[PDB]
Amino acid sequence: GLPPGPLENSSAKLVNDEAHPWKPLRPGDIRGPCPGLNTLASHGYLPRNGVATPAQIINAVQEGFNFDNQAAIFATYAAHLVDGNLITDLLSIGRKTRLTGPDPPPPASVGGLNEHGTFEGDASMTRGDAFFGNNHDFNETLFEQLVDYSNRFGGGKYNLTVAGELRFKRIQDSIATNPNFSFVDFRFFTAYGETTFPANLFVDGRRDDGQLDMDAARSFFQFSRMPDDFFRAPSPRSGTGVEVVVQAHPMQPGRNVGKINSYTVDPTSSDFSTPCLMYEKFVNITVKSLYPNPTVQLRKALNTNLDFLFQGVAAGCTQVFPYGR
Ligand code: HEM
Ligand SMILES: *[C@@H]1O[C@H](CO)[C@@H](O)[C@H](O)[C@H]1NC(C)=O
Ligand SMILES: *[C@@H]1O[C@H](CO)[C@@H](O)[C@H](O)[C@H]1NC(C)=O
Ligand SMILES: *[C@@H]1O[C@H](CO)[C@@H](O)[C@H](O)[C@H]1NC(C)=O
Ligand SMILES: *[C@@H]1O[C@H](CO)[C@@H](O)[C@H](O)[C@H]1NC(C)=O
Ligand SMILES: *[C@@H]1O[C@H](CO)[C@@H](O)[C@H](O)[C@H]1NC(C)=O
Ligand SMILES: [Cl-]
Ligand SMILES: [Mg+2]
Repeated sequence: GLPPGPLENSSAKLVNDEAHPWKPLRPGDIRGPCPGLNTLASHGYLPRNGVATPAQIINAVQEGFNFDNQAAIFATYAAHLVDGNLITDLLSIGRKTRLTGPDPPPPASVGGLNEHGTFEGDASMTRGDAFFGNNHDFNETLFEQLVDYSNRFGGGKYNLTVAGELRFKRIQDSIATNPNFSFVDFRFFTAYGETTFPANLFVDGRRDDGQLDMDAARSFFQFSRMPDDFFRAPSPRSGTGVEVVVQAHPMQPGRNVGKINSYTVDPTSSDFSTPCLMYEKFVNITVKSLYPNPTVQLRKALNTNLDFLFQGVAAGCTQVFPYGR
């Protein structure tokens, strides 16, 4: 199917409703590193087993949280290109699963959102770096640090000021302890945007005040559960206020170089001054390296999904064509 369009009616409304009750996980149900998608699956906005099509994902993030259409399209097709099965049109929101169907040849992994270094990456707020053994499960110690930062910088609530301080703390902790820490290109962008999402999308839409309480935060981050009577945001949004987060502690993209405390700036990386380069490298390097010489049906599926990806790219960038026109 085609990428869904924007919501026809984007008002705040009850999304924890009779048709979308929270249910616990059944054996085989998949949850991953994204509390948004996890919550949508656990309320039946997505299939409850955590395997979905790109169209299902885009519809769910819009309907359940009022995620904006362009952001939804870019994120979903990016994730699907690197982590999903392009023939079956299925993506796991967590671990690799036989439920996404017969795999393409190596080097494509079809690893789901749990695949480290494609979409998922280091210095997540409530998930540990892959180097430490688990990049997807809720981590209580890290959440308690989020609570502490909310107490210190947000009067007990999570807001953009808290995001700015916590984003930097997690980067500095990974620099100090993860000798494989990578913070370039696609991850450099998503790591900043994601810190705004709890303030923009987990705050009840009747308030929309950017101040997320810790009971709601835990419900989403740990239990994939909307608060009782949760209303979605009152208009479409994703990363608004990311400038506040960056401004708090501006960083350059880089990586540790096989040792702790060796953060080395990467001049080949995109940064916020070159957003089109982030798109071009994602396609020319990341996607192309997974599918260097695709067969007929895969080449077609790649080109279709790459066209959809480009719909999510901000105006002013030129589309690139790794497999011709
Ligand atoms: C539109 C499709 C979406 C996809 C494919 C997606 C995928 C992901 C992935 C792979 C991560 C892991 C990045 C990392 O920390 O390593 C992530 C993080 C995150 N996503 Fe999503 N996401 C989407 C939409 C949303 C929405 C709508 C929300 C909120 C309603 C949300 C909230 C978050 C948050 C808070 C994190 C950071 C978790 C943390 O650092 O502890 N995402 N997302
Ligand atoms: C849009 O949705 C809101 C909340 O569900 C509702 O009050 C309003 O009547 C809707 N608008 C239309 C034109 O149906
Ligand atoms: C280490 O970093 C490289 C990229 O620099 C990545 O491919 C690899 O998966 C990382 N592994 C872990 C466990 O962090
Ligand atoms: C959670 O994160 C902490 C702090 O980085 C880490 O020491 C711990 O091993 C992680 N995992 C669990 C299961 O607590
Ligand atoms: C975060 O909350 C604190 C305490 O209420 C406040 O000083 C700060 O201005 C807030 N920041 C935002 C962006 O709301
Ligand atoms: C991506 O590849 C296209 C040719 O298909 C080229 O014009 C463009 O400059 C490349 N961009 C990067 C960042 O490599
Ligand atoms: Cl929209
Ligand atoms: Mg991560």
